[PDB]
Amino acid sequence: VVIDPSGNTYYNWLFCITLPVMYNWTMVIARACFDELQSDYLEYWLILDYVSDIVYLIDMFVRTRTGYLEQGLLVKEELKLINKYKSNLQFKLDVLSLIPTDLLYFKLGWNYPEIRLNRLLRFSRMFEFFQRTETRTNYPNIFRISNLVMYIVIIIHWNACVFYSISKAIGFGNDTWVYPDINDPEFGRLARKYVYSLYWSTLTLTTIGETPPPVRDSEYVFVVVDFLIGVLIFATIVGNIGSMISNMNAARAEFQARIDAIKQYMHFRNVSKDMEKRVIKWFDYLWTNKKTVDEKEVLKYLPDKLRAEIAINVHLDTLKKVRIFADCEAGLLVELVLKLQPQVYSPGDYICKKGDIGREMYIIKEGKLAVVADDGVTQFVVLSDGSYFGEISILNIKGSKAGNRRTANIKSIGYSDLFCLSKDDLMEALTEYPDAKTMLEEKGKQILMK
Amino acid sequence: VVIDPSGNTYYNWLFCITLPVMYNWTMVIARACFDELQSDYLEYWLILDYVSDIVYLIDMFVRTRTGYLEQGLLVKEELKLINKYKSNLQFKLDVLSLIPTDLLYFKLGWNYPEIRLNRLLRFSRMFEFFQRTETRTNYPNIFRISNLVMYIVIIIHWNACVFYSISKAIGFGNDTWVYPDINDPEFGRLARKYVYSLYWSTLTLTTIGETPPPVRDSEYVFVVVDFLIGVLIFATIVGNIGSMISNMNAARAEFQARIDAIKQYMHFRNVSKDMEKRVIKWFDYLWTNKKTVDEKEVLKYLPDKLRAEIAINVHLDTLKKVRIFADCEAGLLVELVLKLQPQVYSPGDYICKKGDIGREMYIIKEGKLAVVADDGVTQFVVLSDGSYFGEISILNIKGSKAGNRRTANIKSIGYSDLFCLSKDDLMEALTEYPDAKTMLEEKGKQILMKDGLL
Amino acid sequence: VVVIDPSGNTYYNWLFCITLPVMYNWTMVIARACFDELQSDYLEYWLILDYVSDIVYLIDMFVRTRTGYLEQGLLVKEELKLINKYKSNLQFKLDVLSLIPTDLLYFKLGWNYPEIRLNRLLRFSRMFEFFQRTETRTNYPNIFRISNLVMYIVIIIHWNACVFYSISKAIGFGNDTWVYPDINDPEFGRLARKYVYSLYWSTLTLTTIGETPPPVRDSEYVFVVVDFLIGVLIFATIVGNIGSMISNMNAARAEFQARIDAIKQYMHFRNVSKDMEKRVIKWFDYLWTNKKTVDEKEVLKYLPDKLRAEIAINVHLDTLKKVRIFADCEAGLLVELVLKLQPQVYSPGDYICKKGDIGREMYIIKEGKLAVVADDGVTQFVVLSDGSYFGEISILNIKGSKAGNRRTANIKSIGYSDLFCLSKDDLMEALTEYPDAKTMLEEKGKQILMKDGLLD
Amino acid sequence: PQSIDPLTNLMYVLWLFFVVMAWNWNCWLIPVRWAFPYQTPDNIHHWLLMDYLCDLIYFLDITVFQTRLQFVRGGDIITDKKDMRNNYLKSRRFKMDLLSLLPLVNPLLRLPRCLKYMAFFEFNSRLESILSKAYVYRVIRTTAYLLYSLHLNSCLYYWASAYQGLGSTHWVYDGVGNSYIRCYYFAVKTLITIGGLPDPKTLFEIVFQLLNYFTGVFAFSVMIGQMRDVVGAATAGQTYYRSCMDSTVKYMNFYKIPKSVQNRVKTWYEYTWHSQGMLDESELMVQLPDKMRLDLAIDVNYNIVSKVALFQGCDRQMIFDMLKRLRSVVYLPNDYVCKKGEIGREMYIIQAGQVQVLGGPDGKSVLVTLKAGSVFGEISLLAVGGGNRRTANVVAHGFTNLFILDKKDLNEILVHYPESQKLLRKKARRML
Repeated sequence: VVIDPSGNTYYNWLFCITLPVMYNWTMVIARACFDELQSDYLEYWLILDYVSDIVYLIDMFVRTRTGYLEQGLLVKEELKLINKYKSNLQFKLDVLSLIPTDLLYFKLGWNYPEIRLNRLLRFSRMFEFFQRTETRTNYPNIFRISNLVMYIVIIIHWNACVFYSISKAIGFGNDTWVYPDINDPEFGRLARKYVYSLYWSTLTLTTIGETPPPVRDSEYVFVVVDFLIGVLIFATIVGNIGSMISNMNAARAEFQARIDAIKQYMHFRNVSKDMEKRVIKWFDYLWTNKKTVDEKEVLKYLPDKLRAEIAINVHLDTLKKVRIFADCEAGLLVELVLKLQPQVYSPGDYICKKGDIGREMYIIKEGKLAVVADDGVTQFVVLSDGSYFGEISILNIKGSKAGNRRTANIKSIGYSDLFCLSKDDLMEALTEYPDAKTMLEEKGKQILMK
Repeated sequence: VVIDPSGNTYYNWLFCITLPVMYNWTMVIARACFDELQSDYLEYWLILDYVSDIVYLIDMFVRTRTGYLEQGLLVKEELKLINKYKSNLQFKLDVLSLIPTDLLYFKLGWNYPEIRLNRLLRFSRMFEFFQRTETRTNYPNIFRISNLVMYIVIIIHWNACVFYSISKAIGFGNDTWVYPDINDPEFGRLARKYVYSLYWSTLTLTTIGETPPPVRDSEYVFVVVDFLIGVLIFATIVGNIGSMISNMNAARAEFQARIDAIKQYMHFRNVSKDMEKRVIKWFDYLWTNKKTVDEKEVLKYLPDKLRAEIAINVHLDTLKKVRIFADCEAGLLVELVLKLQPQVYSPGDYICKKGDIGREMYIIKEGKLAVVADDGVTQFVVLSDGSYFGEISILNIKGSKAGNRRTANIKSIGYSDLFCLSKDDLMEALTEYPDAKTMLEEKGKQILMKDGLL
Repeated sequence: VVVIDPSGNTYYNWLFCITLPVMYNWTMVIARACFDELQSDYLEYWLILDYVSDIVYLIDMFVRTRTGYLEQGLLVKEELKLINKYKSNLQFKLDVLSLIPTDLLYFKLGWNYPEIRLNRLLRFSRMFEFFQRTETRTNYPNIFRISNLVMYIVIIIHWNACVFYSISKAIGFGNDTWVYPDINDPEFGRLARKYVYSLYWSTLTLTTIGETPPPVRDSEYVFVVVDFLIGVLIFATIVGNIGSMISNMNAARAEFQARIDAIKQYMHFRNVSKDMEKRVIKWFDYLWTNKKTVDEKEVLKYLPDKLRAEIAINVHLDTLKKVRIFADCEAGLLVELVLKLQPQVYSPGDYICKKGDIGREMYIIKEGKLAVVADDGVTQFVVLSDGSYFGEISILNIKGSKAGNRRTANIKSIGYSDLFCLSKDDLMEALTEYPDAKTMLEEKGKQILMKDGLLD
Repeated sequence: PQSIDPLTNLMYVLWLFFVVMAWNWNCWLIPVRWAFPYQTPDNIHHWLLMDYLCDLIYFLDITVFQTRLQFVRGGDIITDKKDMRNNYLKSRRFKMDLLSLLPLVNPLLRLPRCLKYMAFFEFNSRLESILSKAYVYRVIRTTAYLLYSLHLNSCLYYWASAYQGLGSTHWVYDGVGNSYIRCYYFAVKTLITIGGLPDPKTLFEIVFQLLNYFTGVFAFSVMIGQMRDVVGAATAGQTYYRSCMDSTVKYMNFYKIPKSVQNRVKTWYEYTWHSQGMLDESELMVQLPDKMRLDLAIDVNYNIVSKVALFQGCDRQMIFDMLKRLRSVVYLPNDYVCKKGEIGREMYIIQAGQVQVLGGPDGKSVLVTLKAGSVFGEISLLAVGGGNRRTANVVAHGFTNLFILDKKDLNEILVHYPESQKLLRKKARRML
């Protein structure tokens, strides 16, 4: 079996191996610095560390079983997978991470968990999982702030452990700056030790202060360096949140910039107030119903195959309901679907007038149109979604008395979304289909007779 | 010999001269404000100052030997380089940097290292190096973080020296705000002096406070000004780090904006759920394998000559392997390479089915294309990278039995990267090559006769 | 009537000259209102400065009546129309309210109350105008933006210092630990100590720094909470403005590095060779080092046809007139051809054209030196310096030429070369409006070929 | 009004403000009444009355105002009462209003009433749409959130003090003063990470202070990032204009352009930025829908272009295409729109400013002055190429804005319309 890295099984294993990596990255230094934490729950640490080592071994097996892309295809040969895993630095990192340094537990005793710090060398795996999460989650900003919170909490936890270790090296309660005497019943509680160390670390690593001033020179140096790290950390939090705020509001900021630009244009051009109100209502409607993005610019990022398939899935049935395209070759229909151009109209907008040159076929997608009697107060017929007009005028039919010109005035009753196929687009598609061109000419002739 | 400013040797010298400039910018003010630092290690300071001045002299000599681009060529004339350096303000700055103010030690005394403050005027040389490192390092964010940290460290160290000097002028221990009495066994130590001054400066310049409140009017004024400066420093740090963070995920933010716009379109158009899943998986494939940026816009940034060279280096051999273009002129091949258009296909995608219009020539850059039957489960032949099909179709050959139609079904087994040469692009390139167009048509006619067609 | 042009330097100088009394009012009026000793001790100086500020305010109203505005692209010079334009503006109302003679209320209130001059603060907009005009005139926009932001925060801090001193006065000096101490103290009774300690308190609060004596009363608690909230807004404004400025300065490097990274990703993606990758990286290092990253088409795209034409003329007209075929062409045709020149940059060793390539464009050397080399490229026949040109016959498309728009020479860039290409299509498009000049160009090319013997 | 538009009705947005005020009362007073002892049995009637008023506003919102809201179906305004009611009932906003409306004396039992936040977002959107320069309000809105967080923080602190007893330690609230401004002061010193408070002693106090400071770091970061986004969005256009002008100035400085041409370019940049607020209007035009772009071009230039005698009797769509191909060009004062003897290839439509036609002996004589709305040089459009030369010098009196249509765009339009093309050729051969 070969695990697809883009599959859900790979992401599930990413989480399943991230749990021991996070457990190591926090609790190894937590037990190394807080001796009471290691001593009190030593059996639990032994079970959890053995389980984490087993999951590390299974992670190496997964990496041997993880496929990769060559020639656009997932490599499923076992020997190639082994060679690809062993060639990378990650194999060396995994081997160094699973070096049996726990044997020093028999030498240095049960109070030295820092020998397991090599397990932290699985760190990249952890990062990979979160990277995949930022590609997979439907709430990228919530996950991003959670990721930042967790990384800041991990760094604060590490600095809390460092502060406790420095206090231990100097001496508990030897001065006012260090953690106080742990022989005291209140200060000697493990919960009190860890929580006050975390409080000190959070305060110093966020430019808050509110901690006893350092007394010794090494304490002054450590406080200075850790406040510099805290300035960096606070600036990192502020920059991450500011980038998040900019990114969430980027689409709204762009739409608002377009709003302000068009408003300034109609102020500067002395555009009539009714037209101004129509433009503002049009933009508000496009934003409210999530339509303001131009379809060509959105779809241009897609490849031609996916864009063509989406265009087919949107337009193929509607274009096949057209009576001039009722019985056509599939490729011609696909090309004509690709040649469709989106148009939008406000309520009261005139798509075409009588006497206008007709060079486009309009097909209604999400609107209502009306045929008016040159006055606009009466409507002959309302054309609903899926209807079309101008299918004859795009065909160059000889002997047509009403050809090349529009015979009816088409008014947009509301906000109508149409798709237009120009005559030039039809001819460009028909140069590759001569038989379809002749059939279209004959169909238009037969329609014009009746 | 003339040093190329864009070369490796110039950058190595930039580091070699930045070291004395950083040494001056820290230790000159450190020894000026902390008198015990100057007096206790006076021989070491004199040796290091002489070394720094020697490296400054070699820096001026390097300025005389640093070529500049005139008419796109490095000027290698000695007098021209000397005159170009002398006309610049940097020559005046370097001359002012190396004024022999060390003689004034005989007047002021050994306790006045401010006379070497003019060496700080070599700062331009320092900043340039970091700018060059910002263009040279593989990790721009790591180096820019380190550069910002180093600037903040020097600013805090300078403010620490200023605080200690203000305490010296007011009087050590004269009130609670200043540095305490230096006759104390603990606070009289030079290490304690510097670490407490640095701690005070870190507290004040990082908007924390927690220093003893001022007593005198001058101390209150200096505290106001220095907390305002620290607010500016913190805002600058936050602005630089936030600009870095925005620049890191700007590509990710743009990709997510494109994905969100596509998703909004698909929810608008009621596109089928399977098609939406295919599009999302495709964009995840683009992000995972670092194929997000389109080739067209990326190649637009390059100049026409450099873009042509990139296109040649990518496509020239695989275009020359095509049998119609094998015996063709080099310029036509270059034009046709520049006409090649990138197409990427998902696994299970169809390049063309039977009955489709063949108006472009597909060349497999990477991936495997299967020739499948009508059912699509039986495979005739698999074409690897460098293979091509539809070369006859792009030639408008009279008498062809299969006119602009596909005789085979071509399926993408995996994610196939390929380049299409349309008939219109081939004709547009051939408009300047009439003999090559005639030869291409004759070769295509010969191939059609050889393969039983026509 | 004499009309001051708002875009002129005289208007900017007067903006400075009116900004000085506006700043003086905005600081010192509240300073003297809150610090009683400051008003009482320097009363003659304050009266003289207030009279000077009022005189400058009257002259500012006169300048506003004499300041023209652009209507239909013309500076209005009619005195009645300028007066009506000023009066219809709200600024006339604010200037009248700022010059209301409230200084007579001294005789009703004594010299203890300069708050009557607070209406002078309604000239504030003039101050703002000067600064924004400075932001359009200075060569250091970011340095000036930093200075303007700092000055605004210093004024707000000074105002909050005055407010804190007034609140301590209302509660009572020395009544509790939060207020300013008792003013009968020899150290804290000094006016300099009063203002400077109030400024210290205000800086600490408005920067959200703290380390001040905690409030003891509910009114003090309310004021401290509200003033730290104002400080939150101030601090967020400072950091946001500086971050926006930093992003603005780094935007050009950000987009250049993003383009470089995208190109590097493309070369790793398409497996481009290592030497070609090194050439591209060296090219972009050359671009960033020499400040040549700007695209001339993108830089000049917004400019109108006449201004882009003038710039292009000043860049290219002499060297295009030095061309033999374009020597006798009409001036308008020369303008169009110069506007159709497209910049090309070649690295050292780059071949602009080789023997046997199709010649569709004419290259004019703006900077750099090119070499006519043989097939091997080692030897050089002649070096073309800046202002030289080649390929003038190829763009003409002369019938009967043995070359037939094909290069007869190998042109190699010895160093970095900035050339400007005039394509055959662009030449013909420019010649559409000049048929006689097109015929003259064709005749010139034909005669050149006859002299060279290339025509048959 | 039998049917009310949720977008453009001022009475509706006033009612939205009323619903927002009721929601704000719930959100700001549920934690106060839960934490602080301000909900005494002596003054319980005020709390009950205002809660009843807020619930009544909620009920009138869910029943009266929301069911009369017109909506958009298929791009059509739908005011049919049954359809309006069904659209409201099917909506998630009705579900949120029902979830808030259910009751569930304890102040925390009113916590469902805080779920009517969609009214707040709708009112925010209406406020952003109504008033220009909206980011200022956004700042206030962001500040409001900060205040609310401090409010919540304040209440939490009091509960913590009430969980430990008032005055039991130095960390908890002592018990003197208003008891809300003290806890709000603690919330300000903590949630802004100012500090200076009495240090926590017990484990509960240290945990509370740690979590409070952490939330304060992130809330302060949110405030700073919001203000940074506000500043960056407010000055984005000014930054873009300054960057374009600086890029142009750098270009002219590299090529040693003299001070006269550089000053003219800077003058054009400044005048364009101050007059139309954007460097190029076609960049905005291409972003619009084609119908909107067409109707704007009609509203700007159609009467003037149809007043021209040259295009009388021509096809209306060809007129519309010429309107779409018009380009706005700003000429500096004393600039030559037409030079005597130069090729006439452009149609000039004076949108703003004045244009002087020169003539007479030795030049410098104003034959005629053309104001805005006047068209000259249209005869040059109907030329074969080189067949038209400008007869008189034509100069710009001030900064004049002209809408220009050149001969190339007219020909590109004319190949589409054979009738108008034939009519224009007929007029061209008729006038000579």
